[PDB]
This record gives sequence, C-alpha cells and structure tokens, in this order.
Amino acid sequence: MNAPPAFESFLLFEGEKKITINKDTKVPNACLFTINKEDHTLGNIIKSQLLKDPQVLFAGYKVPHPLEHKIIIRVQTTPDYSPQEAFTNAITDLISELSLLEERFRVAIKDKQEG
Amino acid sequence: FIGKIPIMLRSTYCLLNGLTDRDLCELNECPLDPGGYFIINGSEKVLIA
Amino acid sequence: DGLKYSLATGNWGDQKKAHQARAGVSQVLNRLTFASTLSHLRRLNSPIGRDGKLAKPRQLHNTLWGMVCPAETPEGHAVGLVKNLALMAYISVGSQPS
Amino acid sequence: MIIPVRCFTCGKIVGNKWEAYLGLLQAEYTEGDALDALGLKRYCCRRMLLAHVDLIEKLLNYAPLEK
Amino acid sequence: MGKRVDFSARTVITPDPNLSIDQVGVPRSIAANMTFAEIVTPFNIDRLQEL
Amino acid sequence: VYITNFHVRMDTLAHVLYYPQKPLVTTRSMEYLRFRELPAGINSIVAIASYTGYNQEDSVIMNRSAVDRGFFRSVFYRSYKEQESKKGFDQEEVFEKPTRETCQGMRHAIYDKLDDDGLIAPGVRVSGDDVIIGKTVTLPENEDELEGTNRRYTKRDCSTFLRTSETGIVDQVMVTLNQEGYKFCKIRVRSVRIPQIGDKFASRHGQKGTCGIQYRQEDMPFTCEGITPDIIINPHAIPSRMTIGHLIECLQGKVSANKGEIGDATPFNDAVNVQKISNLLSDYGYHLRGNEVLYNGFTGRKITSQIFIGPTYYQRLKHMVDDKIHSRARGPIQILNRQPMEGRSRDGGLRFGEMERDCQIAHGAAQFLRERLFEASDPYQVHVCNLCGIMA
Amino acid sequence: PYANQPTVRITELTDENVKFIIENTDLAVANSIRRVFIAEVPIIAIDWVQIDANSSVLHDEFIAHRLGLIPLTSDDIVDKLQYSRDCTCEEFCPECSVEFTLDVRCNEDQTRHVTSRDLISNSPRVIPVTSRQDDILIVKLRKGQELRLRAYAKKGFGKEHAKWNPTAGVAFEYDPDNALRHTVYPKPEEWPKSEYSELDEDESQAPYDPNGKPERFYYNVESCGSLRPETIVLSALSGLKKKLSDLQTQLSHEIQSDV
Amino acid sequence: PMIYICGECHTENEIKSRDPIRCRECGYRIMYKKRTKRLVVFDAR
Amino acid sequence: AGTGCFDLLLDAEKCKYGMEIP
Amino acid sequence: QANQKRITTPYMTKYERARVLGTRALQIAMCAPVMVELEGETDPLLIAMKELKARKIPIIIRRYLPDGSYEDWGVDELIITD
Amino acid sequence: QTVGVIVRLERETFQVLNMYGKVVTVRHQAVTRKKDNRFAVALDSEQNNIHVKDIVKVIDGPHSGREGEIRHLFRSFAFLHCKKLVENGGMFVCKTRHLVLANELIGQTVRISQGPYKGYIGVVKDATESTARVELHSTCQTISVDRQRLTTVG
Amino acid sequence: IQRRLIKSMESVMVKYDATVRNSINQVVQLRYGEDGLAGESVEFQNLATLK
Amino acid sequence: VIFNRQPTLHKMSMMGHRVRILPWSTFRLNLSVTTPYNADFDGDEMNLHLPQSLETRAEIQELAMVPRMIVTPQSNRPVMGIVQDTLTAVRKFTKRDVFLERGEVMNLLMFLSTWDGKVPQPAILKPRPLWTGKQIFSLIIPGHINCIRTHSTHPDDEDSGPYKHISPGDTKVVVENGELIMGILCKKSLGTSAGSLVHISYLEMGHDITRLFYSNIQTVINNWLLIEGHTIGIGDSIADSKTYQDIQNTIKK
RNA sequence: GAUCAAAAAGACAUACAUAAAGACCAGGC
Ligand SMILES: [Mg+2]
Ligand SMILES: [Zn+2]
Ligand SMILES: [Zn+2]
Ligand SMILES: [Zn+2]
Repeated sequence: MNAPPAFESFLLFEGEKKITINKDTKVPNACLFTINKEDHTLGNIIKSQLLKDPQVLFAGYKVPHPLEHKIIIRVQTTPDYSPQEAFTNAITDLISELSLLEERFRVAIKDKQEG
Repeated sequence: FIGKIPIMLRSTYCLLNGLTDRDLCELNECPLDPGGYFIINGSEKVLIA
Repeated sequence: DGLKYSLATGNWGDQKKAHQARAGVSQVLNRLTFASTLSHLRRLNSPIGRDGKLAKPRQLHNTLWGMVCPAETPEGHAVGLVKNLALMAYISVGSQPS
Repeated sequence: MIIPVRCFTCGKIVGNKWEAYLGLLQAEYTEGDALDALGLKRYCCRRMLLAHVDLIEKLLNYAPLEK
Repeated sequence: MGKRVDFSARTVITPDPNLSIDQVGVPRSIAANMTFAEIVTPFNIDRLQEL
Repeated sequence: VYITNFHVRMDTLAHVLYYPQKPLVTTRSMEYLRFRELPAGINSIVAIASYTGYNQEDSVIMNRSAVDRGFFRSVFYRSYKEQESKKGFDQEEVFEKPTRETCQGMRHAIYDKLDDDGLIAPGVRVSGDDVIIGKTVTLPENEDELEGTNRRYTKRDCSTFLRTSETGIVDQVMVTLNQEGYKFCKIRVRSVRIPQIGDKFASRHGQKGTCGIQYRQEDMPFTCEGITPDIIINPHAIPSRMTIGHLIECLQGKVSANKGEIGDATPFNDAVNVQKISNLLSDYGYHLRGNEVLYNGFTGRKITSQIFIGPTYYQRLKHMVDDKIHSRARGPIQILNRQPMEGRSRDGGLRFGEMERDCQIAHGAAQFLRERLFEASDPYQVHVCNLCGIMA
Repeated sequence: PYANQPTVRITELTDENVKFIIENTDLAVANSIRRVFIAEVPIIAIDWVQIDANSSVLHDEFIAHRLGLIPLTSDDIVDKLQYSRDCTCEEFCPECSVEFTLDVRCNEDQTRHVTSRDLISNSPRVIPVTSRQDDILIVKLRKGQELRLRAYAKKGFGKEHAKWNPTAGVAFEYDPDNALRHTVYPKPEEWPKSEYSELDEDESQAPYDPNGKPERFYYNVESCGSLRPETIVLSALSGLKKKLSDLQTQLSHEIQSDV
Repeated sequence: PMIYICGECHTENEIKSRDPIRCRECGYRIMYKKRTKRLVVFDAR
Repeated sequence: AGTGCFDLLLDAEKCKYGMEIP
Repeated sequence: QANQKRITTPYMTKYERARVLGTRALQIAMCAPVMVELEGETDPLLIAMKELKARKIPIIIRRYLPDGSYEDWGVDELIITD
Repeated sequence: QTVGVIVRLERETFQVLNMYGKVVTVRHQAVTRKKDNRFAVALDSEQNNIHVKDIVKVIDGPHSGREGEIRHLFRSFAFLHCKKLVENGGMFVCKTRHLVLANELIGQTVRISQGPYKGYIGVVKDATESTARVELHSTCQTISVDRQRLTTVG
Repeated sequence: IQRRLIKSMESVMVKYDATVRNSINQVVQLRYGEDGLAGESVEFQNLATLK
Repeated sequence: VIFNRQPTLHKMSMMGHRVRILPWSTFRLNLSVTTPYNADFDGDEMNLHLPQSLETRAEIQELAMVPRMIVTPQSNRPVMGIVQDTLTAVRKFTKRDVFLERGEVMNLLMFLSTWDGKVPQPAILKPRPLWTGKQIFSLIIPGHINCIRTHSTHPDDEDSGPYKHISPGDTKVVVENGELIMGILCKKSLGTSAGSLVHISYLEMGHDITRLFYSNIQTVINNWLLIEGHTIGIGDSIADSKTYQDIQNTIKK
C-alpha cells in the first residue's frame, strides 16, 4: 500500500530541477553537484572520468539513500580551473568516447557477418 | 431414531470410502486429502489425542 | 445437539459442567500448508496446565525414541507439552482379551 | 501452478521448454541429457525445469462453473 | 496504571544503515494518519495556509 | 498450495503461491508426505555475503528483478458470509441495495457496486469499507412508533463491509440456504500480495528474516557467468546459530542443478560426505567448496573475498507486513472506559502499559507521562464539592 | 586529461548470443555499458491488459502477469514508438502502443493449451517472439472454459519492471587470470581457470602486476529473443550517450542561469 | 433480473429476490453469481 | 518526579527588557 | 527563604532545563515577545533554546526543599550545564 | 420545511414557537430533535455579521423595539431570547434583516488520460474542486490526480 | 520480580537537599549512593597508593 | 517521536528519535540501535508514540534523545556500540595489510559527514600513493580522543619482553591525539565496555560529537565492505587432513 | 379600483456507535 510507483525512479515531476549546484564552503574551488533521478550507472561514469583530469584533486559520488534516487558529486579542482568546467569536460569526453565505441562496434559487426 | 452422529471423513462410513481418483474429482474432493476430521457447522474439527 | 455441541466449541463434557470439563479438544483444522494439516491430524496433547513452571513434564524423555518426534514441538508456554507423532508410530485401537 | 515464463534469476525463457521437456523424458533421456538438448547451460535455468511441479494437470480434473 | 493511547503506531522494523543513530524511517501511510497540533503564529502562517 | 481443490473451497484466510517448486535437495521420506505434489516454497540462488549492510541482523536482501517475474508472488483469499434471518414477528432481514432516503443508518461508502439483489458480482474491485453485502433490517420501531405518520426511515442498514485496509477483487460469490432455510451467502475476495520489504522468509534450517531491501538485477553482485543471487543472506547468521546443513544444502543443490539429479538429503547415510559432494562439484568446473568469484554490481570491480553461492530452498511465511501495520489517531472509543478500542481491525490504540510507565519514571519525564495517561487517552472533568469531597 | 579510445573484437555472433571484447577502457565505463544492457535498452512488452471473459483455472491478474513477461519482437519499431506518457493523444494510438487479441475457447474433449501463438496483433511487425521451437504457454483449458482478452503493448525499459529487460543474463569478466589482485585466493591451486585464461595448466595465477589497471573487458550478451543480440548493444551505447547529452544540456542551462 | 449458475448441472437460471433457491432440472441448492459486466483493466506488472 | 519536582514562576521584572517584535 | 543561605546546586539540573525550554517555547508559540534577536527562525524550540544560551529567559524557578520550604532561582542566576 | 423552538413542556405535548412566530401544540414524538448550528452566521440590517450569543436590537417587524440574545439561526430566521418577555418563556422570532447588532463525479469509473499514471482504470472515492482520488483497479492503492487528467468511461 | 522491585522503590527520589527520600520524606540515604554522584559519569580507576 | 519495544526492561528501551520519512511499510532504524532495544530483525515490531505538544516535545528532545542515552547509568558503560558486519569489517579494515588506492579513498571520504575538507597525505607516497585503513579511520575518530586498549588475540608474553611497542602481531591499540597509531580494533575497543574508544568519546567530547561518530563508522565501513565482502562457506568449517587425525587420536585416547 | 411570490450548494441534518461482551483455541516477538 506504500509501495512507490515503479516510474518514480527515472521520471521528474513538476518543479524538480535535474541538476543542483551548490558551492562548498569548507574548501576553495570545491563544488557539490546534486543530480535527481539518477543512480550508479551515471554517477560512476563521471567520477571515473574526472579522475583522469590532472587538474582535478578530488571527485566522488554517493547515493545518500537507496530508496530516494539522487546522486551527490563533490568536485575539488586546482585554482584557476572551475569545478563546473571540470564536470562539463567530463561529460563531453564520455560522449566522445561512446561515439567512438558505437562506430567501432558497427565496423566489427559488418566484418563479423560474412568476413 | 435416537439421533445423529458426526462422521469423520474417509472412514468406512463416509461416502468417500473406497472411491478412486476419478470419482473423488466428480465429487470435488481432493484425492490427496488425508481425511480424519469432522464437519461440524461447516468448520473442520480435529479431535486431538 | 449434544455431540455437535462439544465437538464444535471444544469444551469437552457437559455444557453446564463446562467449568469442571476439559477444554481444548477439537481445534479447527489448520489449512496453511498441506504439511500444517498432517501434523495437526497427528498430534498429542499433555493435559497438564500450561501455566506451571515445573520442567519435568516438559523435558524430552528417552522413552520418546521412535514414537514421538524429538524436534517438532511448539514454543512459548506450551513447550514440550504438545508433541507431534513420529512417522512409523501407530497407536493401537484396542481389542477384547477373550 | 504452471511453468513460469522467464526464469527468475537470469530472465531466459523457460516458458516454452516444458512440453518439450516431457517429451525427452518419455524418450528415456536422463534429466542431464534432457536439459542439455533443450539448451539450458546455467544452473539458474536448470532448476526451473528440474524443480518444477505441475499442478495445472491436477486442477484441470475438477469441472468448471459453466458447462 | 496503564491504558490504550491515541497517536500511536506499530509496524515491522528493518535496517537502514544510511540513517543517523537518532533517526527512524516512518512510512508515508503511518505518517499520514498521525497528526501534530501546531499553533499558528505570524511566522508559520504562510506555510500552514498551504498545508 | 494447501489443497488441490481450493478453487471450490470457501475458507476464510486461504494463502496460496503462484509458483511452488519441489526442492533440489530432498529427504527420501518426503515422498510419503506428498511434498512433491503440494510443495510450499521456491528454490532460490542464495549468496551468503555481507553486501550493503541492509541484510544485517536476520534480514534478507532480495533481487527486485526476480520479484517482478513471479517469485514468491502469492494470492490471499479472504471469505465473508452473511445470513439473512427472520427474528422478530414483523422484523425481517433482506438482501437489498439500500437507498439513502428509505434506509436509516448509512455510511458514505459507495453502494453503487451492489447488484439488484444486494451482492457484489464477482470481478469488481473493492477496497477497505466498500460495501460487499447490502443487508437491510426492517425497523420494528415503526410499530412502536404510534401516530408518527409515515416514518422517514423504516429500515435500518446492517450491511457488511470489507475489513478496513483490505483491498482486493471479489473472486466468487454464492447464494444458498442454511440449516433453517434462510438465504445464506458467502463471498470470496482475493488480492495478490507481492513480496515487499517487510515480508518474512525462512529456509528449512531455522533461518528466518524479513526483507531488508530490493535491488534490481543491475545492482546485484553477479558471477562470471551473469548469475545474480535472488536472495542474499548475512554470513553472521551461521556461526552462533550453527546451522551447517544450510551450508551443505547450498552445496548439495549446486551439484543437483548441474547433474540433473535431485539430491538425497536423508538424515543418516555415511554414503554422503561433504568430501564426496565436493569431488562431484569439482567436475562441473566450480571450486569444490562452492565459493565463487563475484563482481561488485554498482562499481564493476571484483569483490576481494570469494562468496559462497548455491541454490537453496526458501519458504514464504504467512506473516506479511501489510497485515501487521497499524496507526491510531482519535478513532473509535470503548463504551465503558471511554478509552480507545482494542485491536487492529477496530482502528484501536496501542497499549501504554506498566513496564512503560516505569521507564518514564526512570527518564524523569513527568509531562510525557501525564499526557500519555491523561490527555492522549480520555481527558475528563468532574465537579467536586469542597465540604464533602464527593462529586456534585 | 581526455577520453581514451577503446576497440572492439567480436568473437562469437549468433542469433542468441554476442561475445565482444572491449579494450583500453575504464572499469567504470565498461561496467556502465553492461549495466545499460539490462535497464535502459527499450523494448516492447504488454502492459495494459483487459480481460473480457476468463473461465480458466487461473485468476485474472495471474494471466495478465504471464502475458507481460512474454517477449515481443522489438527489432525495429521501438525506435518509432513514443513512450505512452510523452504521447499526446488520449488513451492509446498506433503511435504509442500495439493492440493484441486472444479469443480462445475449448470445444474439444481434449485439453487445449493456449500458446503465445494465439496472441494476434494488429500490426505485422511486432508479434510474440517464438512466432518469428515450441510456443510459450499462457494457460491450459478444460472443455467449456473460455479465455478472451485484449492487450495493448507499450514501450518501456528495464528500470520500470523486469519484463522490459531486452536481455537474458549478461556475462561480464575482466582480468581472468588474476594479475591485479582484485580478488585474493586463499589457495590459488583449487580454482578452475576462466575460458579466457592465458595460463598453462601448471601455474595457478599470473604474477602480480603493480602498475596495471583493468582492461580487456570480456562480455557475453545473450538476448531474450526480442532484440537480435547485435542490436542490444548498439541501443545501449546510443542510449547512454543520450543520457549524457541530456546532462550537458541541463547543466549548461544552469551554469548560464546561475551566472 | 438476476442470473445465477447452478453448482451441479451448470445451467444459468433467472431467479429473483424472495424466492427459495432451487435450480430447475436438478434441485441443487447452491447457486453462483456469474461474473460482472463492467470493465476490468490490469497491468501486466 | 523529575520535571515535576519544582515549580516555574514568571519573572515580571525581566519581561520589561529586550527588543520584542511580536 | 532569604537570598542569603540558599542551599541548592547553582547548576541547572537537566530536569529544569527540559521544562524551561518547553515552557518558554510554548509561550513563544503563542504571540509572546522574544527577548533575543531572531534570525531566520520560524521554530519556537530553536528560539527558546537560543534565549537560554544568552540567559534571556524570563522565568524564575521555585525549588521546593523537601521539608516544605522553597527557593526562587531566576534562570539567569543558575549556571547552564550544557 | 418548518423548524421551531420548544417553549412549554406538557405531559404528552410541547408548545413550539415555529419559525413564522406562531405557537403550535405537538405530541412529543411528532417533532424531531434538530442539530443546532452553534457556528451559524448571518447578516443583520446593516450588513454586520451576527452569530449565536449576540445581543441585537429589533428595528422593524412585529417585535420592533425589543432587544434579545440570538439563540438559534435558520435560513432567514432568528430565534431570540429576552428574559423580560414573559410570553413563550422569553422566546421570540425575528427576520435577520429586522435586527441590528447592539458530488456528481464520485462513483464514476474514470481512465487517467495524462501524466505518469496514463491508462489506469479506476473509480473515484472522493471528488474535490481540484484533485479527485481515483481508486486503482490494477494495483492496491489510491492516488490523487488533477481532474483535468481524468476521463469518464461509460 | 522486575515488577516487584519497581513498585517497592518507585517513589524514591533525590530531593533538593540531595538527600535521597522516599515518598513520605523518610530518609533512605543522606547522599545518593553515599558519594552523591550520578552513576553515568563515573569510570574505573586504580588507586596506585594501595598495594 | 518516542519509540518503544516490549517488554521494556530498562530505560534504553524507550528512546526519542527524529523522524525521516521513507517509502514501503517498515520502521527503519540504525543497527547500533538494535543493541538497547534487544531487537533483531526477524518479524519484530515496535511501537511509536508521537508527542503532541511543544512542552512535552521539549522533554523528549533534551532527556530521551538517543545520543543522550549512549551511556547507561546501570553499568556505567556505553549501551550502543558497533555491531554485526561493521565490527567484522573494522577489524579487516584496520590491519596493516589494508592499502586503499586513490580511487577508493575518494569514495570513503565522501561518506564522512564531519570531514574537514582536506585529503590526508598517503602513508606510502611512492612508487604508488596508498592510504591505510588506520590512516582513514583516524579521520573518523572525532576531536582529539585518546585510548589504549588491547586486541583480543593479544598474547600475554608480549607486554613483558622486547617488542612492547613494536607489537609484532599489531595487537596493542593506541590512539594519540585523535589518530590511530597502531593496533587492530575489535569488540574490546569499538564495542560496549568500560573505557572503549566509544566511551571516551562521549565523556571527553560530548553527546553531539559522538552522534556523528557512530554514523561515520557505519557509513564509511559499510561502503568499504562492498570491496572486500565477507562470507561463511564450507571451506571455512573444514580442517586439514592432518588435523582430522589429531582430533580422532585424542578421542580414541 | 390596488396587487399578484418558488421552494435558496442536501452536507451520516455528520462521532462511520457494524465493532456483542464473554470465552476458549491457535500463532507471533
Ligand atoms: Mg527476533
Ligand atoms: Zn536462468
Ligand atoms: Zn457537599
Ligand atoms: Zn441446476
């Protein structure tokens, strides 16, 4: 009777922003992103792309609680590199990886069939 | 006629004694049903040793 | 109406003497699982009052080998006072010693 | 009651392999050879057909409400 | 000496390690019945007229 | 499945389970308990690992993608009966759809669901307090009423309602005559109960525990072959409880999923050793002790310690969370004490007893304890004379 | 500070199965791929069921359960259909859903099996999968019993309900012979070797590699029959890149709005 | 008015309020309620 | 008991100080 | 008793500080003047807890000695434990 | 249609001052006890809100010049009490304008036509000016939906 | 036994004299526990002058 | 709310809590809290009493809150301590062997709620940077809290001879200045006993700083245990073929 | 010669008070 709807995990209702950016006062150049209606699929890709960036000192995510679906990503970069720039370059670098993987998987298919 | 005695199910005096599988289904009884209980006012009572 | 009464309610005896009469015979049979029925139809009840803290009637006794299940027993106040029967055990129906 | 579609763990379809699995047993296959002919490699699927209990054949003995 | 009371609820317990020590998960249907009378002031009247 | 004719039987409280399975490791005397015909349980792949911490204490984590496929998904039948009767000389009871205008006692529950004869047809969903059987009693007070013209309400409504917070679809309805010859009607409502995170599962070895949480097949730790545990139980259950036959069943039944034979668990053999099992398990390409290498489900990485997985036979228990849940705010009240009613079906209040009021003499909270024994329960006022002390 | 460039080698390709080997990738990117093979690959599966007359021994929502789990051929038009929630029209149209019909009555004395072959679709494209190998069994009928119902199939994906998983078990393995030491064997000699092992029967484990990090991520992707296994993968990548292109958008609108 | 199904011969008979319950062509006293006409719509979930 | 052992009185002299909006 | 010769602990027992922050918050919750500057506070318990650390609460505590006498301690004169 | 106030008790009957200002005799059982609306509000001759317990002056009609306490209100009528009035135990009735202060949807089967629940069939438990409560036939639950989403079926 | 120990002691309380007194004002102890210290803040220690 | 389980044996079985509203049907409570109530999760139930006024709600908050009742007047020990997997994981987390790479530190630090923002410098700087479990656990320990306990396996011959402070087996626990220098934690340090690392927190720091102490150990060592995992298996209940001969020859003897 | 009104949103008109007691029996922690 209290079971939440199945669709409630990936669907946003009125008023919920997808992303919420809040600066972090503990630290200089630290920012904390809040992603609604996402899980470890999306959060883990980005964290692991941020740690390749040598100008990123810290990156990590957590699901605060499993029953509510949101991600919280802290990022701390070096001075004169903004943590919002770090998080955008991460997303464009995956897109430039996954667009290279979808093209290389199509070539191996045609090679595989009758070849 | 002095009275009526409740009858344990599947005893020698039940109507289900000696019936086969096919007949127990036409009568809507489970063939796996062990028996040995009473029907009093519709509930199924078990004398406990 | 006399039999049908004492099988129905479970107070076993006369209805006006029900105070003196033993209670708890003939429960409604249990329909949960098919194996909650087979262990209801085969069961043994010690008449001893459930309240008593005396532990001698409860303890498992060497004479229960093979004729009563050692493991199966309720818990709570009824521990060891109610006992299931072993598989092979067959209670004797009686005869005449003529 | 009746064999599940979709093996619980992995999600492969065992729904359609039951009536084909009774055929192999009556051909004197052993349940190891039967389940390999049906092509069920993982033991998550091999426990659907092997541990199944078919009550839909018992329940069809009773007559329906309507003729 | 003791008596049945209102504003009480009973249900099963299951672990959530993501909580603090002093928190507790309360389901939404057990939290919808049980009410807390709140005195209106000029501070909260904006929030309570919405409730 | 309790009896095979259950579709015919009308019994209050009949649980039944969609997909039973006979076990993979089975005592040789189950054949004479007819437990292959009427099995209660399902096999499940069971990791024994501490995973997210939600399975600690006796809880169990479950796979939610399994629960979506019919795993432990069951049906709960509930049966109602109401008996028309002729009691007073003029006083008759009848099954009829009540009208707000003629009938007296009425509630705002929908009566549109009743047929012409005052019985829900089967296949009509009804939730708590929806009206299953309209039954009106003719009010003999109309005779007691003298020169009251034509009383607006001649008929009182005795109608029976679904038990509160019981939702379900009316499965079957039947109309017969009882002993006496009055019309008599039983009605069977059912509802399908999907295993939630409150429900209660137990193996054959005495390991009982609720569901901690449900992860989807994504989030579950998987083997090298893509097998994910339907159920994960905490390893700490084993050492102090010492059910090892739970560890051998997961072992004996992993050889009996592979070989295709249903293993032999019968208690006393000397023909079955943990050592003679393991040598059969090493031949199918598994580590002989049953440990198996897992990958973390969330992050993809291997889990350092090897985890012990095998098919194991679990039972779902009559005890579900939906039937144990209760909440009370200013409801019905007892007649004599003017205190809240007793019991869950009555919207009754929970008891604040002796041991509890002795714990709050300990806390030294006087104003929680006066409110708990006075204000939340019946408050009341008396007028007491000053000279005598008695009421006035 | 930039994305690595992976490569793919397809080893086995059949109608039930795909084995590919992805190299030069993170552990986290390689995972999130297989973690999309389950959830987010869209598929068509029955959702709204309407039961006109059911005389079978199985109650209504028990049959409405088995129908959902039946796989439907999603090969192409999944791209064309719109989610029913986004679709503007009232109720169901040809654009958001497919209509199925099952009218079955048992006249004969013999026990009739209602099989998924009896689902009759308004469109030739999507049918039950076995119709494209015995047929899935919905229910059995004694003489006199009748089951007729109408069911609209929708588009969805595996996060909602497990009946939209396009795939059977998706295998994943990396570093089969253990160099990285992500898992530490107490006795290394008792463990069987992976299919992918490069080691002779003599030695148990590869020697420890301090600098290494996991690469060569071995997959096996086995379809349920809805989507041919080659296009379970193309739909996962194209469906992960669409969630990352939904972020860069709604992040850019916030950085521009906040500043 | 109200169509009921005999539990023995399975012949629908039309019998109305304030009538004893006996099916014609059997004599069997147990009647069933047939099934409702109104729309039932399920999720395949 | 505790919380009931003592009795609270309102100090009338102190209420006359402090900046008080409501 | 006199202001001299008071015999009681100067500290505020955890029972007194529990009923002071309760009684004060009940006043604040009904239109009562607030002694301390409130900044972003709509909750009375947080306001009354704030008045306490500043020792602004206008309450005198009457402590009954067990022999029937009593003492009157103002909430400023007592020393807050926490 | 007619309400009144009991102004005399007799062994078998009451004398009742009806809302028109006439006193009638009725058997105890010929009248039904009416639930008094202690929170009723009306307008006086100067458009003031008046309530039960208010003291009003009568400025028109038969009792013009009198003063009384409002005891009961019903539609266009006020039953007043003045202890100086010996008639009818002090009770009298005045028009309020002669004084101066001194659902159809519920039960239907609807189909949710928009939003995340689109397609579910249900029956309305409660209707509101805004959000009806639909009782879902598919699952066990009741949901609140804007009434723009619902569509009645047959 | 837990119920008997409570009903006999229930009203004993530490008065503002710090003398422990039951409900009648009769003196059970001159100071609580003879040292007059609440039991939750104490620890174990060695004397080290002894032995 | 006040929160109860019958029978209430002592006063730790009624403790005030702070509601957080979550789906499904069951009350949910931290696992350290299952020590006072003496409740394991198998079909248990617990009452809930919602106090109805600000005046009685400020009694619960300043008297019966769970962070206040950490230390019991009965035995003058802490009631609540680390329990179940976490107390097994702490030990496995605290051995000398445990070396956390740079990727697995970023996650653990993310679950520290009290973390002051500064990533501590690895114990091993080169060839590859590796933090230690004792090095990360020392960020959990609040304030400057100081303890000496001893591990359960601590041999008695160790304190007497050479290697008192080098401790070959790493048994002796030292905490100096809120930093875990040496030793393995166990029931005798994180558990409930007089003088445990938890009991010194509540005494020296306070009831507020020790609330964030439990919630950090549980969240950062439960989300670490997903890397190591834990199990019981048949391989762990079995001895050598040589030990089975020594167990018989003692029985026959 | 003058004059020539329509029944005002019904709120279980609200406590949903069906919740007999009393008893035994079964189970839960
Ligand atoms: Mg327990
Ligand atoms: Zn499978
Ligand atoms: Zn007097
Ligand atoms: Zn007939």
